Amino acid sequence: SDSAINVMKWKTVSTIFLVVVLYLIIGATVFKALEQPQEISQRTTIVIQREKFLRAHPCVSDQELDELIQQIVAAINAGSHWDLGCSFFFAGTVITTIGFGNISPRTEGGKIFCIIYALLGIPLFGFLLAGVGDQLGTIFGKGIAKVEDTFIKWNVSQTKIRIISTIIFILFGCVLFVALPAVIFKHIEGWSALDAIYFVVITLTTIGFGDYVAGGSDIEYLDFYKPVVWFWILVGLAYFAAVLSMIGDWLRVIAKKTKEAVGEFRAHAAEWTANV
Amino acid sequence: SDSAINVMKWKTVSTIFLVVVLYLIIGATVFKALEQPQEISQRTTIVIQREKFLRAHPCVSDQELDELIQQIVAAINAGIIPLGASSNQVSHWDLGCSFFFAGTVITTIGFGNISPRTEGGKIFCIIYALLGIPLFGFLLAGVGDQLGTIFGKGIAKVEDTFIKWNVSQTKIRIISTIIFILFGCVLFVALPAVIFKHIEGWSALDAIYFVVITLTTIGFGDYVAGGSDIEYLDFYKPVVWFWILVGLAYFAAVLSMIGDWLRVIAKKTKEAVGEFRAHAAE
Ligand SMILES: CS(=O)(=O)Nc1ccc(C(=O)NCc2ccc(Cl)cc2Cl)cc1
Ligand SMILES: CS(=O)(=O)Nc1ccc(C(=O)NCc2ccc(Cl)cc2Cl)cc1
Ligand SMILES: CCCCCCCCCCCCCCCC
Ligand SMILES: CCCCCCCCCCCCCCCC
Ligand SMILES: CCCCCCCCCCCCCCCC
Ligand SMILES: CCCCCCCCCCCCCCCC
Ligand SMILES: CCCCCCCCCCCCCCCC
Ligand SMILES: CCCCCCCCCCCCCCCC
Ligand SMILES: CCCCCCCCCCCCCCCC
Ligand SMILES: CCCCCCCCCC
Ligand SMILES: [K+]
Ligand SMILES: [K+]
Ligand SMILES: [K+]
Ligand SMILES: [K+]
Ligand SMILES: [K+]
Ligand SMILES: [K+]
Repeated sequence: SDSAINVMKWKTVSTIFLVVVLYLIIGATVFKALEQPQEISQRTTIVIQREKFLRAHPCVSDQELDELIQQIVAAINAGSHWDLGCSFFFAGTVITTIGFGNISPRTEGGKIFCIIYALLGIPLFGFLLAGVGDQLGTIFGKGIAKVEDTFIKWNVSQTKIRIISTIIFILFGCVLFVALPAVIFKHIEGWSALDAIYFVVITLTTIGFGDYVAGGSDIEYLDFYKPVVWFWILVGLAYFAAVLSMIGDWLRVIAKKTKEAVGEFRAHAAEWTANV
Repeated sequence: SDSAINVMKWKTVSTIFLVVVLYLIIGATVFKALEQPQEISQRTTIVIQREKFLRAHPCVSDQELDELIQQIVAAINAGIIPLGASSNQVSHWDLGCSFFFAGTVITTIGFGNISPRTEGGKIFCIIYALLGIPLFGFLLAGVGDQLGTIFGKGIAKVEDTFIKWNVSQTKIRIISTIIFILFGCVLFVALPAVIFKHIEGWSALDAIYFVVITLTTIGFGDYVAGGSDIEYLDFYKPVVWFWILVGLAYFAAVLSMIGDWLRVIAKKTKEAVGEFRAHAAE
């Protein structure tokens, strides 16, 4: 019966698909409820500023303002952005799949080489990230070999301590790879604390919106700043990969628990109705 | 012997790190050599267009002109169309726009053309990403499994008609990988690129570039399917959703294959360096 396992697979995939669609719907409702008011409050103010500059300076016509805005929009397509270090940063955003998009190619050959460069570099950087994660995991394994010997002899017994080990992992990881770089970014980039943490998360998840980019403004930066951010990205991508995998394992455990809890509720309602 | 394998591991990691740094250097040089000239030729023309209107109206405070451009750029980051002949505008956080945004979040594509401005929006975005990326990983693994089983049903038909006389076991896997790459580039790259070229108005190279940047989850945001205010068949965007799901699975498989090819090439080059050393001109 080869088809039966395919049917089980399709049912599991359909359930996960429905869960993902429902997750997207809930997220859409929440994001709309959070962003619609500010969107309206800024769209009214920009229309106010338009007539504000029409009335504060009668020297500008109504017709020449639209041509000015047209040229400004023509200029936003271009934005040095392709100097020595800018293209290095761009190749980094490409092979890491972060893709901030603040710098993107406009030449046809630029796009062709970007396609080839991504297709070849994403796996290579994957190898590098796997190696870095292995090294970091062996370091943290020496650390847990030190921690699970001083507390493994007295009060708490096992099976429950694997959770404590994961807790120590998450805590020190949020300290080293999130909190400290967030403070450094808050002080150097001029971002807020929430903005810094938001940038850290959007970058280390490889989402990379591009609204916040470390080194992106035209601020003077110390010679060690951007390379240290490179190193932080290297190690933090490994850390966040580990964290996302752990969250996935937790979701797996929760899914099994919820399947058997649905079984429990059904098995109770059944023999409860049968008591006539 | 944990220390011996750890030392071998660190040596391999350092070699891969040097290779990656060299790859980045070469990429940087190529990208600047390709994009700097047009950048300069456009900055000179933008300064020309600047000075044409800078002096044509001396009655403007001229400093507030640059500050106005500053304000316009600060407001364009959210999505504005400040025109007088079209004062009515379309929303970027409506029912389906935020749906598309959540999609870009959990897939880590992150086009960023529309991004949250509220503080609570950013906090919920962090939580939403941290919870959704693994869930979507499960979904993508399931879709890849389904696609692989369909490909297995196809190869069960194909790998029996070509079983002639001299047939080897390992050499037909090459034909399987070839047919895989061909049919995948047809279904997940070529056909959606044609559809995007005709519907979005993009060029062929722009359409293929968008497909590649999106299915690799890079997501610059310069090209977004469904992003303009045209009309769309209403049957367009859900088909793009399905294409993104299956093409993300396909591209994960293809990138893994490219990694395996890189492994083989690295082994061949390591042993070729060994051979070159052992020969070293007679
Ligand atoms: C206006 S600009 O954007 O053209 N200027 C630059 C901006 C940033 C950087 C840079 O190296 N930042 C650290 C870094 C390293 C690797 C990765 Cl993947 C991401 C990041 Cl943020 C360089 C130039
Ligand atoms: C100016 S706007 O950006 O606000 N307008 C829109 C732009 C695009 C879409 C859309 O659904 N495209 C298909 C799609 C689906 C899921 C994912 Cl993850 C990516 C993509 Cl491209 C909707 C609205
Ligand atoms: C106007 C058409 C442009 C076509 C693409 C031009 C750039 C081609 C990329 C050059 C690749 C060089 C590979 C070097 C390998 C070491
Ligand atoms: C055949 C059943 C497959 C299981 C798929 C659904 C299981 C339920 C998953 C529940 C996840 C709840 C946590 C989501 C984030 C709070
Ligand atoms: C951030 C929003 C999280 C809400 C996502 C859904 C939570 C509840 C899902 C319950 C799914 C029940 C399936 C049970 C399968 C046996
Ligand atoms: C179902 C309540 C009204 C919804 C009206 C249209 C919602 C979807 C708009 C299309 C946005 C692209 C999403 C792809 C199809 C779900
Ligand atoms: C005239 C329309 C077709 C011309 C443009 C087709 C795209 C150019 C080739 C696509 C990139 C080549 C993939 C190479 C992968 C190693
Ligand atoms: C100690 C292990 C050394 C092996 C590291 C990789 C060696 C080969 C790297 C060059 C091949 C990958 C890029 C090929 C570009 C065409
Ligand atoms: C498109 C970018 C091409 C980059 C090709 C990198 C070539 C450098 C390979 C380095 C070979 C090192 C061999 C070491 C053997 C122990
Ligand atoms: C989604 C269809 C799969 C059937 C098995 C799961 C029962 C329904 C769960 C929602
Ligand atoms: K990835
Ligand atoms: K991305
Ligand atoms: K982006
Ligand atoms: K990504
Ligand atoms: K991105
Ligand atoms: K963008």
